[PDB]
Amino acid sequence: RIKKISIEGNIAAGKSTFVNILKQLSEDWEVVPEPVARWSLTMEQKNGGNVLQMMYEKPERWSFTFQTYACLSRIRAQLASLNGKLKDAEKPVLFFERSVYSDRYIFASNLYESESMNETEWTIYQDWHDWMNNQFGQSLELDGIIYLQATPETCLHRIYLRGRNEEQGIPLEYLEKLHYKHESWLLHRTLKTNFDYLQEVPILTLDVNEDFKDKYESLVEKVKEFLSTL
Amino acid sequence: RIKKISIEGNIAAGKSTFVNILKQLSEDWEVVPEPVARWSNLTMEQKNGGNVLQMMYEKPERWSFTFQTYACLSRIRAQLASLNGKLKDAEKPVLFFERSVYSDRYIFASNLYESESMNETEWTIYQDWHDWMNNQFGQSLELDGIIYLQATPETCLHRIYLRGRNEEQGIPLEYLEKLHYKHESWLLHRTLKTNFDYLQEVPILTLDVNEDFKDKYESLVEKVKEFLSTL
Ligand SMILES: CCCc1sc(-c2ccc(OC)c(OCCO)c2)nc1CSc1nc(N)cc(N)n1
Ligand SMILES: CCCc1sc(-c2ccc(OC)c(OCCO)c2)nc1CSc1nc(N)cc(N)n1
Ligand SMILES: O=c1ccn([C@@H]2O[C@H](COP(=O)(O)OP(=O)(O)O)[C@@H](O)[C@H]2O)c(=O)[nH]1
Ligand SMILES: O=c1ccn([C@@H]2O[C@H](COP(=O)(O)OP(=O)(O)O)[C@@H](O)[C@H]2O)c(=O)[nH]1
Repeated sequence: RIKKISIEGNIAAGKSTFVNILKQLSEDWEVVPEPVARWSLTMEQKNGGNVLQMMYEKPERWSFTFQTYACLSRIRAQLASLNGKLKDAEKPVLFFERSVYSDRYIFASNLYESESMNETEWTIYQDWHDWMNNQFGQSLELDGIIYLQATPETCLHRIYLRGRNEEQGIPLEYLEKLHYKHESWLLHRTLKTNFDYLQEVPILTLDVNEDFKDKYESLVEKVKEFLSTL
Repeated sequence: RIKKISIEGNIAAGKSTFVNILKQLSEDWEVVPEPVARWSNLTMEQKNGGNVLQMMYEKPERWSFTFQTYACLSRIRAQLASLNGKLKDAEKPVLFFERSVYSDRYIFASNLYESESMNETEWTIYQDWHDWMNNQFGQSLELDGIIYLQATPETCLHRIYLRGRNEEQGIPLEYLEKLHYKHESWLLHRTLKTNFDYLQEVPILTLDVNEDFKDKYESLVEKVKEFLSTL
């Protein structure tokens, strides 16, 4: 009964920003932030922190392990949020900061294509993904995708603005690549997924090139109309 | 009503041989071969497993964690499948698992980590994942008992020569030796800590299988039926 909406977009595009905004605006709207974001006390933070640093230094060694733990943490986190909150809500919405589909068809895919995962790992991961989402992940099924579309330069600049030590070393080239896989999934609908229902999930796309922190009403007005057509 | 019983033992201790003898005594009795045994010679799984298997042999410190997660997923999937697929009609169903998810973690994944083939982060992520999932199933795969085929590492070493697999012909004696202690500790001395609540009180049948039993197995089988009636 809770409506499940993935916010999707490139690194430093503004999702944490958009989703922080939205949640304040109705007691029937809650967010599930992205595990990876929290990694940059708990054993998951601890595990998260190490594997992310590991990943930065040697991605062709750590990428399969990193993608495995990121997806798992997300599945877990979305469940915690779902089976917990919003049970007394009139019009409940959970906004996910990315989805298990980003995990795979953006990030993991890019790492296969860029040779930081070899073929065995990628098909091991794909097998792990196809089946972890079917055993325990079926209640996570999205009612909508919201795509926060923004330039690779926007993001580099926005990376700088946030000032995460490790991210400043991230270059335009990767952002371009990551920028490139989103468009193919969310705009053209070029992507065959192993999850057919995604063929029918309605998408909304939102231009976040312009700063929106003092000026998001048109942005939130667009979401509001989306939600009532789902 | 399905009873789930795990058959545990070192490399070449006699698990499959025994299980194949057990499957034939009872229309009521079924078996789940362990998948790394099947890769230990094909589907998409069998493709990945042969590949990941050979890579583990080539360089364990790089592939342990990858091998471990995939072996256990592949085990859990075939074991969920039997419970849903096998033995539907039978009046007293018993499913014999060739090894278990506890042997994945507390014998093999633990030992690779002790042998420094997985780091703390590889180990703690493995364990986290092993729980989340093996708490998700709430009693479905949980064991009713266990049968430990007991051999000396020395018997085990011979048996690999008989079995004849090229790619297994260098497993050294000391490798078989650490796994022995892990079995011995876990299932005979019962000194191994595990995080699984019911498993401290899981009944355990120890059979010495050092003597060739291919053509002389009746007495073993009597302990199994004997053991099975207590459940
Ligand atoms: C946001 C920090 C996560 C990182 S770190 C990283 C990285 C760092 C350094 C790299 O080069 C040395 C690198 O190159 C990839 C090599 O092909 C990737 N990529 C990533 C993106 S992969 C990813 N997968 C997810 N599933 C989720 C998520 N947020 N990110
Ligand atoms: C017998 C084929 C499976 C293999 S291969 C292997 C191995 C191979 C080469 C190695 O280095 C040369 C190796 O070194 C570990 C040294 O401490 C282990 N260990 C194993 C046992 S780990 C295992 N984990 C499971 N979960 C299941 C299972 N049957 N085996
Ligand atoms: O319209 C915007 C959206 C975001 N930001 C800034 O861009 C950086 C990255 O934003 P966010 O943390 O939302 O990135 P994401 O969650 O997409 O990785 C942050 O320091 C924000 O303060 C901004 O200046 N204008
Ligand atoms: O009583 C026995 C038991 C086993 N074996 C042989 O020893 C090898 C090891 O058996 P198996 O593969 O069943 O052991 P597992 O690894 O399954 O425990 C095989 O070639 C068996 O044919 C034997 O000669 N006599």
